[PDB]
Amino acid sequence: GVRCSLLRLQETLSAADRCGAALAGHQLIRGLGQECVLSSSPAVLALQTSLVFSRDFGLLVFVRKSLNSIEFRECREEILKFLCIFLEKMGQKIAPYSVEIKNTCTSVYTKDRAAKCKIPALDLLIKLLQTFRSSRLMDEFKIGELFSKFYGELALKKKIPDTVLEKVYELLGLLGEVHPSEMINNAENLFRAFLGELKTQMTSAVREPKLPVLAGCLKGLSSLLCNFTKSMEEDPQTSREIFNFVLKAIRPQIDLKRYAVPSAGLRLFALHASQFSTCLLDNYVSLFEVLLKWCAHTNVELKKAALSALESFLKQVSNMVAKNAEMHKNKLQYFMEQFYGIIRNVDSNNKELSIAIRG
Amino acid sequence: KYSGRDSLIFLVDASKAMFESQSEDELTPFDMSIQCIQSVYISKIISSDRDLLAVVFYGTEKDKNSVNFKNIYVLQELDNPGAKRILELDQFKGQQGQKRFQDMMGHGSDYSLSEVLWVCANLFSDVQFKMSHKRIMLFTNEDNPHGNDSAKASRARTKAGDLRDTGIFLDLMHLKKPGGFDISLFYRDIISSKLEDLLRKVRAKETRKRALSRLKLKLNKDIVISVGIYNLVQKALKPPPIKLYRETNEPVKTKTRTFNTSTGGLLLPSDTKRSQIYGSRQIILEKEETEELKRFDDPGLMLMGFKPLVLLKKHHYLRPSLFVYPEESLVIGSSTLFSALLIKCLEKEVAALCRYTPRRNIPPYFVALVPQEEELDDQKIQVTPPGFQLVFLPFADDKRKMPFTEKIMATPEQVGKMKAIVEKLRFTYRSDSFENPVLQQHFRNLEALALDLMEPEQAVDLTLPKVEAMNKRLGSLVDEFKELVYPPDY
Amino acid sequence: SFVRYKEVYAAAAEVLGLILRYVMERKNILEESLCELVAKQLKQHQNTMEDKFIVCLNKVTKSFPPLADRFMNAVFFLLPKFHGVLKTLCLEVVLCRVEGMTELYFQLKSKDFVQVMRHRDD
Amino acid sequence: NKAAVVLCMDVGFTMSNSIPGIESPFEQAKKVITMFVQRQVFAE
Amino acid sequence: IHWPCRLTIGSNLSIRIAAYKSILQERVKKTWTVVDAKTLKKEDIQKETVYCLNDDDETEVLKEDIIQGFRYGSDIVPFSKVDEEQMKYKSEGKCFSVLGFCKSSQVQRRFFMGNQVLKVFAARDDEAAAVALSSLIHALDDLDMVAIVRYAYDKRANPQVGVAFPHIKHNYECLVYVQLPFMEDLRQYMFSSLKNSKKYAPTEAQLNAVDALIDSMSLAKKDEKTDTLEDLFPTTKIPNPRFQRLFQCLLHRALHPREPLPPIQQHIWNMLNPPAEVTTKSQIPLSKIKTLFPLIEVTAQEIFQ
DNA sequence: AAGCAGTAGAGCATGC
DNA sequence: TGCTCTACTGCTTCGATATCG
DNA sequence: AAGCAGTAGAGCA
DNA sequence: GCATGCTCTACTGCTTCGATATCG
Repeated sequence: GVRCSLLRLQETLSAADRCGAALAGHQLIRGLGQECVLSSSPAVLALQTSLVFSRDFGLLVFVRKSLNSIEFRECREEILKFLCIFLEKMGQKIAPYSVEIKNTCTSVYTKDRAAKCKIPALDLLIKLLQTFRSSRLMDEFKIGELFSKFYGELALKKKIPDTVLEKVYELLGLLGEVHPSEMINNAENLFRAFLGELKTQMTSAVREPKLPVLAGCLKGLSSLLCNFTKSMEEDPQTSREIFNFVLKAIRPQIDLKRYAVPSAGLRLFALHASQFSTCLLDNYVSLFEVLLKWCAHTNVELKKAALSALESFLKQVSNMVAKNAEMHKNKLQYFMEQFYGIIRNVDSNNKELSIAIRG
Repeated sequence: KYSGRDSLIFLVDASKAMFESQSEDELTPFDMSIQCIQSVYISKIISSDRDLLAVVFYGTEKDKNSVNFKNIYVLQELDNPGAKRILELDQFKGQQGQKRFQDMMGHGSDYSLSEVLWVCANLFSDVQFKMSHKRIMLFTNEDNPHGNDSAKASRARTKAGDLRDTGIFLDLMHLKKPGGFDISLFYRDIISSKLEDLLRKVRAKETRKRALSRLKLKLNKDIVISVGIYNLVQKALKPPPIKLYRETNEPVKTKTRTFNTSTGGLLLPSDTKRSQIYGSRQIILEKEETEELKRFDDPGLMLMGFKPLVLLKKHHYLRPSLFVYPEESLVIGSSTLFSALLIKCLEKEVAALCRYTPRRNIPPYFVALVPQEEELDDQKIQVTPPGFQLVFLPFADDKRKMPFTEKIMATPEQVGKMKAIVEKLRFTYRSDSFENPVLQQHFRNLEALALDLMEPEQAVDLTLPKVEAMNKRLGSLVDEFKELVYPPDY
Repeated sequence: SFVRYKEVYAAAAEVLGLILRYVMERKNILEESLCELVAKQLKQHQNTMEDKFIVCLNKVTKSFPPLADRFMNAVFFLLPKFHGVLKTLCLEVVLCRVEGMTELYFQLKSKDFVQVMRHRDD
Repeated sequence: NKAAVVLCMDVGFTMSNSIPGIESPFEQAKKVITMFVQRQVFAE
Repeated sequence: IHWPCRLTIGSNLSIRIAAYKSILQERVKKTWTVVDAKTLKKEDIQKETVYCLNDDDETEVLKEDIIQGFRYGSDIVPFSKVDEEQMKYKSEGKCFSVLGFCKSSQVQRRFFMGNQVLKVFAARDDEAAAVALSSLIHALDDLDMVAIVRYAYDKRANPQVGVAFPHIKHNYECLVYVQLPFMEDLRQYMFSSLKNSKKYAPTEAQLNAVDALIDSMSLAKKDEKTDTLEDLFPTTKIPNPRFQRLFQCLLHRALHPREPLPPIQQHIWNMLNPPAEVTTKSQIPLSKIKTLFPLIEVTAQEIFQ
């Protein structure tokens, strides 16, 4: 029961016609993934933490010996989808078991060729760069090499089926966000590579829009905007360009179903709203129209992720209207009478007048 | 189906006498059958290399299978044809291979009956794929295997019908007791001779059926009909050169880059443009601009009126002509309009004219639709299926210009002599069999490299003439026709 | 045969099994005329549509035993090709007619009975 | 071979005729000679 | 440019014979060079290929230990370049010989499979070859006598079989030559029968509506009162509009160095459209077929704004 | 183009 | 004045590669 | 990528 | 009444595979 499953997972390799024993090992890994999440006691959980990692027999060395095998993918994928939950069942106490998880992520990504394997192999590394965002254990991961490799993987042939490109564009911004002690020099080119791709992907009258590449580039831009900011005091040109791109990505299309790029663009515009200083005082009417229209979208991850953008837009417009509150009389009167028009409208929504009370 | 593969089990009889020479000094049936099985594998490993093939012997001394019967022994299992498997198979040639077979498993035992077909059924069952055709080739000579028992006869004739119930078809390739067909016996229950077809004729072929495009035909602007544009001839050529490492012989996986703007570092497609140079000035565009400046339409077939089948010569063509068919998948009821239009164009001999755009961005091309009607007989000669043929057409800068200015007529004597020449050289053209020599030589070269039967067979140039036969077939009138009007005369 | 929605064909198989069971258990010469009719309708399935074949066959055989002796080779042929709940349906077919079969053990041995007996379903 | 072609063009008063309801002949003449000299530059 | 070779019936018919090409596909020779942005120069790009064996963490190799292998069943076999340079195929030079003949009209319309037409036609220089070939085609023309040819261009080209049809014109006498298929290039597969279907029998009033449609939509009228048919809309003299569109966009960007691409004119579409009289003739029976025949049944620019 | 696996936008059902 | 060699050179053609349904 | 005739600038009558 | 829990077609997309266009 305990660790005999691990040694027989090593033992289902050296035998010929590894098919039925592969299916039994697949059920074995499903059994381990059903066992170690069932634990309602931290003692056996912290026991199993060091139990699953020996240096001769275990799942990690099994992955390290499942390298030259075509059929062995529905089990390696199961281990890789399991470790995304193994770095969430506990908290931060899997800290000595982290650099080996990063090294098996890099190996299983760069050596494999199936897109059903490279996707959990990047979700795991993103979850691992998301847990240890503190100062510790961050030159213990070689972040100066991840940038070079995962930046050299976009200057070659077109083979990535764009779900991998979504994760690559997210990861190159998460690198610039956490531990920004290294890449305080190469982020000049990363903004060019974030901007030219979005220009090609959104402004071209050929070749109907690969959708999730947009969401990947927007979340990568959101993670990269911190610590390397381009506000409207040092470069109010690229900031105007970025605001024009997110302005295009918040234009309300009528018939659209898969909502991912509104949830990307609005959650980007919520955080770094202060970066766009003078390119915000003009389209305030139409911005309020599209924002208030998106407030009523009968969803669960669109209204709750756009109300943040409406809120931060209100907070950022008042602090700019207050400093020179002389010629803005029509602006303040229009906004106040819009708040009164909301509060006098007889409606039974609770989160459509708590945006007028705050205003 | 489309991804449906087909299987074949080769059942070999070695009971008492086929392992013997049958008191002959000419040809032994065991090595004959092994020759035929090896020939079938050699043909199908380059013709149809995804099907399923296996070999089973019955009646041998040993026994090995999945359920441990008696005197049933298999050698390979259901998979693709493999070079390792034919180099395992070819060890049973000659009397030396016969004695090697004897020490490997031994000939001669009490051969059973239909439970061998049960073992073939258990080979057909346990495969996780899709199966289209299930046939069993039986290599045997005995035409009455029930010389002593009726129970095994009844179980044979019952189990064969049971395998026929779930659709399995066996067909014994009959052997010969004196050399020809003389055992005129009554297998009118089991089964549903000529082995040169298993020998020779499938050295080069491939297997498929696909559609290549699914388009719409627009009559006016608003009355459209769905068609599929199939291919019929496609100019098959040799498979590509897979790259390999010299020492360890594994795939290489090369990768490409673009860089070096006198800075080192790297480059990207967003940092570059397209350009052209005309004398002095260069014009700079983008990749999307190059992509956009070739646009005229959306992909489809626009109607442009009907035409009589006289003006379009068959001298005018530019591409292998395709073949359109109607289907009731996109729009329901297009078979009615296509059958009606086909009948009317067929009786009044009128061809349609269309503008044709294949995919989402291609400049347009004028095509002409010509109908054709089906044929068949008792032998089911489906050489013509019904439907429309898409003759391509040139535009203006395809028809070139010849010097065109030479004219001298001829005297009315030579025409009858040349008529006699072509009537002496008059025969049917063909139905098939004009095979490609360079591709065929490459096929035989690749054949004799993974087997180390070294001797590279010289490819038979079937396209070549035979002038030493054609001189005598023509007759001694060459010099007569020479010195009639065109002497060399120094 | 209208094999598109779950509400129609499985229910048709179930009510047909009830009809066949009643007309067999009554003493009337009527059960041949529709027993062979649903037999032809079922034999029309097992070449191109096998999932609906095994579902309808299980539904008929759950209330009608002797419509398996004319199909018992087919379900044994179709046993090692299924992995989901359909394999449980095949075993539910084969359970009701082991009182009368002759060999049965070579057939179970060939179809890997000691590797379906040791799985983790219930 | 090495061609030396000469074009002659009229700019007479009727070349400056107005429309009879469709379009001018000057536009047609200039567009056609444009297409010819265009192709003869671009063929090099 | 010329093509002089020899047409030899049998063993000794040494006859000089010239060949010229005809209808083929057409492209423009000028390709699009790549240049770097914000410099507009060529030498600032260098493309490279690295044949790195990955398979693990990678190890890069040189371009000296690299071979060419083919596939066989389930394995890969060597004999890269030099062994096939030995065991290639040999063609002993150019050939224009005659295989046989065929009186039958079994060289039909759907089985040509070539990319050109070689209109072989004469020789020069004391034209005994020309009078011989004119007598040959004057034997071929008065019957359905096709001529099957084996032809090659140079020693490295693949050999061809093909048809040589007679061609009778006034200022020239010619013999066209088309390629033919070999029995690997051919394939044929089954298609169902449309006529004898008990599920899709049409109606004669529908068929007569189709007859009115083809009478209205027709393009050829037997004009000038001598029963010679003459059509409008000749789709064999229209210039290929694609390079003309390329030319006008090129001239636009040459003249105005900032203006974007202008959309196409109307003379191109009036060239590529059927005439007004056939649409006005066919306006009513197209409404008739639309009423009578039964119940039948975007890019990144527009998607956001 | 053919096939096939997957997940999400939505629909019924129950709660402090 | 008359003949000859050869030094590339356009005009081809297989063959390797990038894209699309 | 690789061979086949065109056409003139020296080497040789 | 807003918040959380099963569930049903079904839209997008990955993978192979054959044809086409382009360049050397």
